[PDB]
Amino acid sequence: EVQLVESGGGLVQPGGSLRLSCAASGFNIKDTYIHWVRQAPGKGLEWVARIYPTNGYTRYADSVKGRFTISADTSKNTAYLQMNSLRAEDTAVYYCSRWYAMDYWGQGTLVTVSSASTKGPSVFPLAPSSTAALGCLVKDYFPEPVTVSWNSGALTSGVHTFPCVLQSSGLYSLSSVVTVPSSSLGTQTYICNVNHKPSNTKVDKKVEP
Amino acid sequence: IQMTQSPSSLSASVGDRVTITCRASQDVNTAVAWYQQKPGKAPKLLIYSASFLYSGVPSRFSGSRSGTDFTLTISSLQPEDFATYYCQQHYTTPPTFGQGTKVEIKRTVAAPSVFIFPPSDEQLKSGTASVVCLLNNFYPREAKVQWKVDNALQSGNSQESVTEQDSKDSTYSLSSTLTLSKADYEKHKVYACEVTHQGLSSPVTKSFNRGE
Ligand SMILES: [Co+2]
Ligand SMILES: [Co+2]
Repeated sequence: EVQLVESGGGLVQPGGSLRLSCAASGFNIKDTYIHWVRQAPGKGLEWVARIYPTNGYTRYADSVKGRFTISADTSKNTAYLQMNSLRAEDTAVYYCSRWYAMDYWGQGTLVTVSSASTKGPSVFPLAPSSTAALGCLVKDYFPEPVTVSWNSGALTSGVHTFPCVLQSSGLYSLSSVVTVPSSSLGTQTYICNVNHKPSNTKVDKKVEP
Repeated sequence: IQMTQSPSSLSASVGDRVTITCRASQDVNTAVAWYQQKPGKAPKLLIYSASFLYSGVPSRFSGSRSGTDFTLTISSLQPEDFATYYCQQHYTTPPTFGQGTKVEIKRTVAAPSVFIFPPSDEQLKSGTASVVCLLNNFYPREAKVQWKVDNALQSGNSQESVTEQDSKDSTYSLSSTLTLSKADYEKHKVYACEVTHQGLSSPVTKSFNRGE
């Protein structure tokens, strides 16, 4: 099995620095070229840098020239990407990939450049009345990601977890609901599992009618 | 080198034929690839060197060339193919991607079922009240959601959010959230949400009164 995993990344103050690592399994990076490709949320993919680990030659992009640095360590089979003077423009999901067409990618890491401090979410219940609907309200939080599951993963049908929406406070919010029969309201218990890693906040809320 | 992709948006039914064109500003030779990307996720290689199918993807996808015009064609469409498709050249650094082509699965009109959620008692203690309107498994995406606090049409205090097309019934779901200060929320009784949709003969209104 061959895979790539990226680590590092998160909330960064503008002008700050942050380093990303992409580790490789199932192949040697010295045999191929390693690419870093980023994508701002819903904005398309923009190539950043490339390295050929066996010789160390590094090719960058003009939108990153100077303040970014991409390196490799052929002994540890991981490639690196050091980013200085980070700007809000640099906020994106940063991917890692190999060559010659780029075939196998990584899940990516979130690099957020903002002056907003990390804030955990407040979780509120959306209860049904009188099929019936119920859900949870993930209130002001920063930065993303946020995992929402239902009944620790048991409830999966009829669930709709909406994307984040930026609020006027500069913080995010989202709602997650589920379509359930009205007969199940009294008998069955519904709990949503909210997971915000950046603030290390884990809240499970029992939605009661 | 700049790559240009047409059409930027697309909406074709299951089993239809889809063709996506990618213009090269300069010579890129056959050094192009076609990718597919689900929401978030990671791009998946589809075609390499403008013609060759990747090992693992069905032969429904195909790629061809007409000079600097590279077209990816889908013979038979499936509802599992809602994604954005990219074309990338690798002749010269920097490798340039296309602008993206979001394809949507087309289906029959389905009216939305509507629910309204009063603010929670926990949020009221915080000092903010949020009223949520939920539009359930509808098509097409186009919908109008309006709020009427005490029969007064609101403006600019609502935020909306829509899910991606469902992988089962090819429907979208929408959430409209009305965020007010707890003080104003404790000022008015009748909170209503009005939905107009192509599948609704008349605009449905779901509402609640404080103190229910
Ligand atoms: Co649903
Ligand atoms: Co040029």
